[PDB]
Amino acid sequence: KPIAIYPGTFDPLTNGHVDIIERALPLFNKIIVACAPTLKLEERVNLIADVLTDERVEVLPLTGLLVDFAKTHQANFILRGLRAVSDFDYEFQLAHMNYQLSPEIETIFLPAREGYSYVSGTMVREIVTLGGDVSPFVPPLVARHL
Amino acid sequence: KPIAIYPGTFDPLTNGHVDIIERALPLFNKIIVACAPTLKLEERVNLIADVLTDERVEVLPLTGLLVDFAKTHQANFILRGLRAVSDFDYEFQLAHMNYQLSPEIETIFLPAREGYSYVSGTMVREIVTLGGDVSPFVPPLVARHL
Amino acid sequence: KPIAIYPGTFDPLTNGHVDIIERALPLFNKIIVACAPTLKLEERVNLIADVLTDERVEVLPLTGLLVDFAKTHQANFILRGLRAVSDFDYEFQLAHMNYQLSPEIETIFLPAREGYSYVSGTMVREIVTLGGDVSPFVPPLVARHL
Repeated sequence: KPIAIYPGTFDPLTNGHVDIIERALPLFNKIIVACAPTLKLEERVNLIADVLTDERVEVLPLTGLLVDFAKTHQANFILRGLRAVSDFDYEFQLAHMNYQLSPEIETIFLPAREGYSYVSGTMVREIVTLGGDVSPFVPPLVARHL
Repeated sequence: KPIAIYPGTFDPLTNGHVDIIERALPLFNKIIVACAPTLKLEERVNLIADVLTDERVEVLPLTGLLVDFAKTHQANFILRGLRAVSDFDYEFQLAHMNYQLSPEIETIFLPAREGYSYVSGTMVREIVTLGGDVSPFVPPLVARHL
Repeated sequence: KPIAIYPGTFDPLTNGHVDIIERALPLFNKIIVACAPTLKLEERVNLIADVLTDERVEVLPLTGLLVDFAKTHQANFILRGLRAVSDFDYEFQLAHMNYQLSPEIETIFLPAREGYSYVSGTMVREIVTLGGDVSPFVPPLVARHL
């Protein structure tokens, strides 16, 4: 089986991110969750690693171009989730850009399910700042940490 | 009749904002125009109150979560205007988020009419910064103030 | 023939920008490439002028409202390129706004071709920051300069 990179800021990690990973796992020998910089990066990477206990998942900080990171980690797939039509336009453009940058890497999309489509990082982060309960939307460990 | 909250930054208040309020009034006992922070908040709230003379309208500063503000002010409806397809995606996601946060509150949309669809706050604000006449797009009081 | 203004930040100038200009030239006596501020403006204007050698092209810095700039330079057309559905919504709103600001000016669109649709300024700029090769996407002069 191939290896996939699942990049994001994960600021915070949501139930939606976890769902995408769990749903994609049967296709890949390994999924590497690559955390890009924007609370601290290392804190976020630790937090993700504690939530994602499946042995096929590795969490690392994303440095450099994603396609270079993918090459380095022997990954020929980029995993992305799609929540809405507004996502699709940007991801479609990024997939194309990354294809031109490195045609050996393929981008695949899983649709956000059910009650994950509205749950976005910037949305959840807005809630946290205003003092709202965000625990329905994130893993328990993340809620505790927030 | 129920009570609605009409939230926004209103920076500046446009003819389009006023139009949405006037058109929604027949459905509500009261509309509370909730001004979120981003010229000063208190100046903006004063300016809106001077423009919106209908006794069913109250202008207040928005603190905290919108659904909490709505609860506090006995409002079970959130009024939003929709100008374009790009609006809809974000408002649809926010309506869902607010439903999960507080299922007792309902979100309703009125479409922007006619020659209000292109008139957006960030658009009008760009014009002001560059020294353009923005008086066709805002209430006279707001034009004077700008 | 009429005169068109082709405004943008051109930060950096891409092959896609050049393509739009070349494709539009047969319709206009002159195209004025108007560079808005956001590496330095004057450096960017110089760089564009060196790339665009066709005598019907003039490069200048954009000051003030675009419709005022257009009037000053005897231009009754604004040239814009469209890459994606996400572009269209914003350009449609801006065209309308500029029509109300100055109904004598017309906005026209050319679709991005082929392998230019994904190549956007903020995309290319993200690549440069991370140390990627951006030379497939920009004119040689621009690549050298970056």
